[PDB]
Amino acid sequence: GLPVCGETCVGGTCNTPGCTCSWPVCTRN
Repeated sequence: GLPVCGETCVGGTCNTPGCTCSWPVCTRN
C-alpha cells in the first residue's frame, strides 16, 4: 500500500495533520 504521509519526523514533527510520527518518518495509521 502506498503511504499517504512521507515527511521525515526526524525533528519530532509532521506536516500532514492526521499523520502519526513514526521516527524517523510520519505515517497515518
